[PDB]
Amino acid sequence: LFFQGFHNWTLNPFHMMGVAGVLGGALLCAIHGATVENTLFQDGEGASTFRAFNPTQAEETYSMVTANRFWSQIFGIAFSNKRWLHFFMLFVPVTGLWMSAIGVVGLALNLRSYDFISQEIRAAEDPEFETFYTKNLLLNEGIRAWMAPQDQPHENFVFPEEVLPRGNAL
Amino acid sequence: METITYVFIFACIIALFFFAIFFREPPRIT
Amino acid sequence: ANLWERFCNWVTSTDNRLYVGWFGVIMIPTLLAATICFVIAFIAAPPVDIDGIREPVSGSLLYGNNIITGAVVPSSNAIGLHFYPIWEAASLDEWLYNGGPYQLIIFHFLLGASCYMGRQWELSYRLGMRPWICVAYSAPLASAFAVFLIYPIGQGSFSDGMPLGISGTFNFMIVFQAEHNILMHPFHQLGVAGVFGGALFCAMHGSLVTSSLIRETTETESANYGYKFGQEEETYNIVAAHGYFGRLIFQYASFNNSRSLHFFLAAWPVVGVWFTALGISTMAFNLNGFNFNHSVIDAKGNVINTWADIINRANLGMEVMHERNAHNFPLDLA
Amino acid sequence: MEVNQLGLIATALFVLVPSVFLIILYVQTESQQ
Amino acid sequence: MEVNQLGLIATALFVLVPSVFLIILYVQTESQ
Amino acid sequence: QTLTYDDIVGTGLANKCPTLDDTARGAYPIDSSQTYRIARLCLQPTTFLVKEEPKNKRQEAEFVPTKLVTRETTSLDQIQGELKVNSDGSLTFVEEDGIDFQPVTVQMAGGERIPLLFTVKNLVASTQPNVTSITTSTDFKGEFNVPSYRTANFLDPKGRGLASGYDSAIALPQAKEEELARANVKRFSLTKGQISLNVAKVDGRTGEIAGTFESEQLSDDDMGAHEPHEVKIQGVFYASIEPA
Amino acid sequence: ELVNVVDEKLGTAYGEKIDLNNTNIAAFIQYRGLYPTLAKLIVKNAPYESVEDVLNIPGLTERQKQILRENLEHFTVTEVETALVEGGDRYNNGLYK
Amino acid sequence: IPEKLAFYDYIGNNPAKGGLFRTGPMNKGDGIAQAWKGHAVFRNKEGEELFVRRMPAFFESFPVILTDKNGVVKADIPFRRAESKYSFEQQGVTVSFYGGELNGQTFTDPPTVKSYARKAIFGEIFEFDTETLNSDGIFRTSPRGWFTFAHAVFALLFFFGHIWHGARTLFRDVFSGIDPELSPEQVEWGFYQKVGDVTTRR
Amino acid sequence: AELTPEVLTVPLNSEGKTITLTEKQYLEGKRLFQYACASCHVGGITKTNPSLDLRTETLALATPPRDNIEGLVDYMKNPTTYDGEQEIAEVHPSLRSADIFPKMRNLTEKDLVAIAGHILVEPKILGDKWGGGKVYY
Amino acid sequence: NPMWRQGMFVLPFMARLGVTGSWSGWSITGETGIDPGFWSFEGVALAHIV
Amino acid sequence: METLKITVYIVVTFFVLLFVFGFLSGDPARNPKRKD
Ligand SMILES: CCCCCCCCCCCCCCCCCC(=O)OC[C@H](CO[C@@H]1O[C@H](CO[C@H]2O[C@H](CO)[C@H](O)[C@H](O)[C@H]2O)[C@H](O)[C@H](O)[C@H]1O)OC(=O)CCCCCCCCCCCCCCCCC
Ligand code: CLA
Ligand code: CLA
Ligand code: CLA
Ligand code: CLA
Ligand SMILES: CC(C)=CCC/C(C)=C/CC/C(C)=C/CC/C(C)=C/CC/C(C)=C/CC/C(C)=C/CC/C(C)=C/CC/C(C)=C/CC/C(C)=C/CC1=CC(=O)C(C)=C(C)C1=O
Ligand SMILES: CCCCCCCCCCCCCCCC(=O)OC[C@H](COP(=O)(O)OC[C@@H](O)CO)OC(=O)CCCCCCCCCCCCCCC
Ligand code: HEC
Ligand SMILES: CC1=C(/C=C/C(C)=C/C=C/C(C)=C/C=C/C=C(C)/C=C/C=C(C)/C=C/C2=C(C)CCCC2(C)C)C(C)(C)CCC1
Ligand code: OEX
Ligand SMILES: [Cl-]
Ligand SMILES: [Cl-]
Ligand SMILES: [Fe+2]
Repeated sequence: LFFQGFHNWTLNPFHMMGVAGVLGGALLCAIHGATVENTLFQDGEGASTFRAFNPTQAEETYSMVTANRFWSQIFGIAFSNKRWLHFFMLFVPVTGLWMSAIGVVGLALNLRSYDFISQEIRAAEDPEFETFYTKNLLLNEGIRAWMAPQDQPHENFVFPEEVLPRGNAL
Repeated sequence: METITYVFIFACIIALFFFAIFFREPPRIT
Repeated sequence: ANLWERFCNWVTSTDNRLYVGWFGVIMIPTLLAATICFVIAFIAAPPVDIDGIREPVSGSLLYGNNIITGAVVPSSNAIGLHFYPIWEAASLDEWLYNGGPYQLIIFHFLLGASCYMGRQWELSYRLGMRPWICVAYSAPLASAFAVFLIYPIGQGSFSDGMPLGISGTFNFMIVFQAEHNILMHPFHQLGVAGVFGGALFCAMHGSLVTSSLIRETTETESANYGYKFGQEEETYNIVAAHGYFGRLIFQYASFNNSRSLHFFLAAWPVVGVWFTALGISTMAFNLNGFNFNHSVIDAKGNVINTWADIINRANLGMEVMHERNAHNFPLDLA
Repeated sequence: MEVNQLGLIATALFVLVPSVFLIILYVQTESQQ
Repeated sequence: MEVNQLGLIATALFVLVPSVFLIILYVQTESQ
Repeated sequence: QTLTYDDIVGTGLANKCPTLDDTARGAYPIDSSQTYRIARLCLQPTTFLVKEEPKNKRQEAEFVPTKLVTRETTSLDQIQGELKVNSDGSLTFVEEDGIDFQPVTVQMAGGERIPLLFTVKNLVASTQPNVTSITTSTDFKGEFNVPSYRTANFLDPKGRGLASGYDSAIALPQAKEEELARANVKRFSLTKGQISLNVAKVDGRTGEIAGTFESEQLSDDDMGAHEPHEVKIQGVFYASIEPA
Repeated sequence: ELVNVVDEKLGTAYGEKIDLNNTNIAAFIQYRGLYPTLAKLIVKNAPYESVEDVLNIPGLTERQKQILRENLEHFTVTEVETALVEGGDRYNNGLYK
Repeated sequence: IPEKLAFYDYIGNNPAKGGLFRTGPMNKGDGIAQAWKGHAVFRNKEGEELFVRRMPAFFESFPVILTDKNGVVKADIPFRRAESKYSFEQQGVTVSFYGGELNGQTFTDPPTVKSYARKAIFGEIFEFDTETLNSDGIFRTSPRGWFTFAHAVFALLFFFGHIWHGARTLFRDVFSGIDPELSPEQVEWGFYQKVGDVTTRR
Repeated sequence: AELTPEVLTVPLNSEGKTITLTEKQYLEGKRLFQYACASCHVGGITKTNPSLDLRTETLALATPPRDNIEGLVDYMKNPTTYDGEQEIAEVHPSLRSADIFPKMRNLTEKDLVAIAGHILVEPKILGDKWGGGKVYY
Repeated sequence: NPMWRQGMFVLPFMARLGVTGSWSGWSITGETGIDPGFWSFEGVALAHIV
Repeated sequence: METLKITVYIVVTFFVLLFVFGFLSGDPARNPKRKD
């Protein structure tokens, strides 16, 4: 929450690439697992399909071919290359985490993507102009004033009631 | 100009989709 | 040879480059309607009075937004959960001001996306596959239903459904935290575990297979040319990967059965994301995160703050600032 | 909007330079086989 | 100097686009 | 035989004023002695016209039609006030209370939204002298107050306001504040509007009357941010009269 | 020439006493005997030319006149500020706790 | 007080007040400094000296709070006006300047006093040319900031380079893949006493 | 810090007599206040009329004075407005209205004292939090 | 400030053959509150994209 | 608008009936192994 109010960290493109890396990692994890389990070859007679794998068999245990036709027809593209697929599974979440790391290095220096200058200039001049970008900074402003005194006690912040930012009624 | 730039890039991605699907390297067996 | 039967044959043909199917028959129109309206609205829709207070929020590029700040804005709180198709507006100008396009898009998308999941079953049946890939996609689909339909239903307004934009998304998740303490909710914590764990096991599995590729190539060519699409032999040594990973931890924390391993890969992020979709879906009925505010007091009764009280101070600043003009009475009950 | 003028040239080059690189390498790959 | 600031991008694309075209054709020539 | 809520709800008729039979061409006579009230005044607008800005000097811009975008939310109703007999026999209605405002926004050609506070607040409206009967030729003329569209707590999108909010452009901490004074310093406008009410139906039995109205007033100035537009509102009214 | 009228009114007696012509009605809780009854009346009968006009409010009992006299020194009158009286803001000005 | 010293005592030169995509020189933000205006001294109506609370670097925005030598809040710029007790208007806050361009001048009109107090949270008050560069008024970081950002980021990335090329050095024999005739007995447990040492079979 | 007798010592009446609660009475009163009163007065505020709180200074300026056990026990029997001018039993829980406010049915006379005691003790412990609202949470 | 002062090149070819109004309610003859149906400047442009 | 409403009701009914009757047209039999 600190990073939202103070750094507007969700606005940061390096965080956004991390988000895509983690979420795309989780997607890859799930879609690869489900595909294997649902293009299995029938290698045993039982309804539990786990028993019919042997860690030392030469043969692939699922059909890359049927997997590829399935996903080509459902999604338009599919993997055709098992090596590339498993490297891509390494590549996606690793890169995403590396990108987020870089953005936090920037925030070490308070070098944030806090603002869009063009938005602020227009909004300062035009009180009818409102976007989700300006709505979110009001919230950051709330966060800072309301949490700072208790979250940074060494600063001895005293904010009398009348200076706290607050909307109507709340 | 920024509007044109945003939509232009988006338009390129959609075109790329088209070629990636219908003009892919066709997977060939063994 | 009959007309209807030839049509049925084409609808269900395994030979179309993209499979249609009977689910496809609903999916394609509805996703075209939602896509086309989204693109036009994102570029050129005028501002929308999301909160019903005659304070329109500019969401589109031509009204001064960029890719990061733009959105299709949710429909008006004055409408609530009333259905607002085009033909219920006096004019398109009214429909635009009140946020019609959001409704059109989310209903067409949720339909087409439900049919997407069904289409996954269908083609699985036409190809002689096992059928449950669609069960894995139900996790993302349930998540989209939660933020676009369920949470609005419980709070009584599509104005509180998730905006279709990048900063609108962040606005939704900040307001959610102030109103539901979602961070302190166990189902969101399982979502994080499902999603962090998912990215972890993605990296793990990819690095283990990649570590055990069998030499088929030279140092001047991509290793990927060592696998040929449709080859019968497996392309890595699983016993070598088991042998490394079981020594990295201990033997019995490692999988030598590729079927169990890949089923594990499927179930962990799917179940975690079910729970987090269930989180949004039940916070929709205001069964909120754990509340430990002032839970620790001393012998006299002074409040002794914890980290939960600090979280509360931040939630308070979100609460009192959001929709700063929309509340006239002291409690924000929805 | 009062927007960074150089954003345009920056974006165009950001797109154009890496894309042309990729195309160059692809086309001379096809001229081999 | 109060120059046309679209001149930078016009000059740059004027050079880049046709030059890239030539380079592409030349390289694929040298590799066949 | 009147309707119920559940017959009306969702129809749009809740935003319509009651109508008088086209047979209703009588006259409500006035006893200089007795006193009278208006128990219900309903004003239902049908047309919103806005004055253009003609750029030159001697072309004087016209009123152009607008498109309503705020739906069936426009009517003033349950309005009540004193109805007095003046020394020279004119009547004067003095508004006391009622749902006597509605925010409205209409759209001009080209897209511009014009918000306005459609109101009759503090309305006083008089007749010609020597009435003695309200008839299908009786006219009321009067003026009312038009407060600021937003009241003093309203916060603009950067958090600035009159009775609450920031007093500067906090996103531009070392900007020169002189350019921004108009946007930074909010002002509560308070203007007057004019209305004519033309009686054209009268039920002599029940004291109900009804007719046409035209009012002229100013649109929203966004707390002094910009200059208002002039607005002309046409519609229909209904009122009911009681011996006080 | 662009002045915030509410801030300017904080520089008057309005900023130190209960202004019988402007102050929200919850201010009348700070002194005993005044809320809700007399405060209701004071507000509905505003505006006042002098602090002493409150006592000419029709219907005042003699006990009610005593309470007001007891508190005349805590009142003032300044010009009505439109921004503070519009919107029914003297009954509810959007401030709770 | 030399102007040079007073310019260091101003948060717009704090390298921790910038932003990633706020480009160019610091002069593009607050402008080209021209003169020290003077040191501002606030007093309430009782002649007490009041001290503006300075903005910490963490905060993009910061409220305006005035305190006495002892830390007690005695004035502020309120957000909600209706219950303000400490407004400049109520407290009779004045500002006086010693040194600089404004030396010896005192201001009492509230809007002006608030305005210098708004700047006094940034430390010492300066006059800027905002027009020459069309400065937008938003703080940017200094070369100290940019250099640190770039070298901390390059360093982190070069750690990956270290890991990549070190791996490639120590595993060159399997860069292209593992031995196609690795036997499960080398990889299975207990077979060798010492892992991978085929000379320690049982 | 602890729940000493000095903090548990609250005015009994306007005369100035005083009474020292036990820890038992205090916790008794806290429990009963949660049972019967906190749905509207959590933390010393009043959710359905935020202009009137349970701070000691507010109670003191109430007519009749309610900053004492006697005033508070009375209030729980026969509640009046803040100026004392009308009885509000019909809309405020009270023994006088336990028919419409059932939770008051089983409150005994000592229960009332424990509740009134809690109300007067809690500001001494929590300070401005008591009756101050979310600003002080 | 007619079209030919604003660098409009294709707007006059639409005007020439009868397209004169916009879905936003203005026409080039300066008449407001017009309903051009589909064949406004916007709809001609759309039809050429499709 | 009423013309738009009519048109959409029609288009929707059309697609929903394609769907209902499509699955009613012996869908279990359209697989590669055992047809019935
Ligand atoms: C890839 C594989 C898949 C294949 C793909 C197939 C390719 C086909 C792709 C379709 C392309 C669609 C393009 C989007 C169309 C939306 C246009 C729109 O909505 O355009 C609608 C236009 C726009 O209307 C105007 O819309 C305006 C909206 O204003 C807004 O927009 C203005 C212009 O930007 C300004 O910005 C203005 O400020 C702002 O307020 C005003 O309100 C005008 O009054 C209003 O007339 O209306 C008109 O007259 C139109 C006619 C409707 C008149 C009403 C009669 C109803 C007729 C029934 C319609 C049937 C539809 C066909 C279905 C039948 C199937 C057999
Ligand atoms: C869609 C939602 C979403 C998603 C997917 C992410 C995803 C991410 N966020 Mg973001 N975040 C979001 C929303 C989201 N965020 C929002 C709304 C905010 C508010 C602004 C933030 C605020 C936020 C902050 C403040 C930070 C992130 C960070 C991160 C990254 C965490 C990387 C990681 O795995 O750390 C996990 C931690 C590690 C990998 C470190 C090492 C872990 C070791 C191996 C632990 C070993 C444990 C040991 C064996 C024993 C433990 C046992 C014990 C438990 C019993 C990742 C890219 C972080 C980031 O970007 O970092 C660079 C960060 O600091 N986010
Ligand atoms: C490190 C911090 C962190 C991390 C890791 C997470 C992680 C997560 N959060 Mg939490 N969150 C955080 C911090 C964090 N959050 C903070 C600080 C806040 C408060 C400010 C929140 C507030 C919050 C909220 C309010 C919500 C989350 C949600 C989520 C989940 C988002 C992913 C998801 O829903 O996938 C699920 C998958 C999808 C949503 C994808 C649906 C895909 C559809 C079906 C298809 C789309 C097709 C597309 C349009 C076209 C593509 C085709 C292409 C050709 C174009 C995930 C578990 C969300 C959640 O639980 O939702 C259920 C949620 O609503 N979080
Ligand atoms: C160590 C490198 C370094 C540093 C610290 C500086 C520092 C500075 N330069 Mg100098 N400069 C450098 C290298 C450097 N320069 C080089 C190599 C060039 C030649 C191009 C220049 C040319 C140059 C000019 C022409 C100007 C400066 C100026 C400046 C000042 C402002 C910088 C600014 O706004 O940055 C802005 C920084 C950013 C916007 C960050 C950009 C990094 C992006 C966001 C990362 C890209 C992400 C990537 C695509 C992610 C994908 C990865 C994934 C796919 C794997 C500052 C003192 C300006 C000045 O004031 O001079 C008077 C000025 O006008 N510099
Ligand atoms: C994640 C961290 C990490 C990892 C996994 C590696 C891994 C590797 N390094 Mg690299 N290395 C690192 C960080 C790392 N290094 C750092 C930070 C430096 C210094 C900048 C180096 C410098 C370095 C050199 C110069 C060389 C390697 C080499 C190697 C390879 C052989 C193993 C080796 O020499 O280990 C090195 C072992 C360690 C880094 C662990 C040391 C543990 C230290 C001594 C403990 C310190 C305790 C300290 C006193 C606590 C008190 C401090 C407190 C006050 C803060 C391998 C690829 C070699 C190579 O590539 O061969 C081909 C080689 O020549 N490394
Ligand atoms: C009109 C206008 C202009 C519209 C605007 C709309 C709008 C707002 C657009 C905004 C766009 C926006 C800016 C998005 C930004 C996205 C973002 C943050 C960028 C990420 C950038 C970046 C490089 C991130 C670093 C991390 C990174 C590397 C992440 C990569 C994520 C990713 C691509 C993962 C793959 C996901 C995916 C769906 C793969 C499916 C693959 C697939 C076909 C598998 C199927 C499959 C499985 C099997 O198992 C087998 C066996 C077979 C055979 C098989 O096939
Ligand atoms: C009817 C419904 C159909 C849905 C239509 C959707 C089509 C779009 C899907 C992708 C087309 C482009 C993929 C190109 C790239 C391409 O053709 O890849 C094709 C590639 C083929 O892999 P193979 O294993 O064959 O390659 C082996 C070797 O050639 C590698 O050297 O597939 C992948 O690598 C899978 C992972 C890519 C995953 C990329 C998907 C992400 C796309 C979505 C991102 C969109 C952001 C847009 C924001 C505006
Ligand atoms: C809502 C349903 C309430 C419950 C339950 C209780 N109280 Fe209450 N209380 C409520 C209101 C709306 C008011 C204001 C009444 C008015 O118009 O004056 C009050 C007031 C009090 C007071 C007076 C406070 C003051 O400033 O003088 C007291 C002392 C009080 N209430 C006590 C009290 C107790 C002990 C309760 C439990 C038994 C209780 N209240 C319940 C609303 C509600
Ligand atoms: C001229 C001009 C201009 C510019 C322009 C431009 C810049 C352009 C571009 C353009 C572009 C850039 C375009 C592109 C296009 C694209 C396309 C054409 C696409 C297509 C696609 C498709 C066809 C698809 C399909 C599909 C299917 C069918 C299925 C599913 C999948 C998919 C989706 C793939 C301006 C404005 C300045 C001005 C005026 C003039
Ligand atoms: O709208 Mn959207 O957000 Ca769910 O709560 Mn109430 O409402 Mn509004 O406030 Mn908080
Ligand atoms: Cl908000
Ligand atoms: Cl409310
Ligand atoms: Fe795998």
